[PDB]
Amino acid sequence: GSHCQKTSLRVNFEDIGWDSWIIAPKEYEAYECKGGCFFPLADDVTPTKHAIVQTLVHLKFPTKVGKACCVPTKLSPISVLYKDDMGVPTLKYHYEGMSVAECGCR
Ligand SMILES: [Cl-]
Ligand SMILES: [Cl-]
Ligand SMILES: [Cl-]
Ligand code: NA
Ligand code: NA
Ligand code: NA
Repeated sequence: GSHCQKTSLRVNFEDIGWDSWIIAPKEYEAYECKGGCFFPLADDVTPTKHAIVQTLVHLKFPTKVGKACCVPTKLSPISVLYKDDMGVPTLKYHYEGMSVAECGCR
């Protein structure tokens, strides 16, 4: 198998230096897109025509052209509790772009 898909990735905000302004949560599930893009290319990675063309060119010239990439293609928000300019804990209900919703080959 080993095709491109969504897998678990728990991110700790202190590990990445963001606990300076994110009070809560301490960690969250961000997910990660793992695996490769290579033929045969499954339906669920929704391959673009350019990703297909690039994969073919990469097979013919592996050292000159790169492969198609397994990336997040749709993201979801989370809620974070942050300290505002006044230092008061404030809720950001939909903090966009924080968690993978779908993966794909691009
Ligand atoms: Cl396309
Ligand atoms: Cl919001
Ligand atoms: Cl946002
Ligand atoms: Na982490
Ligand atoms: Na080559
Ligand atoms: Na809601």
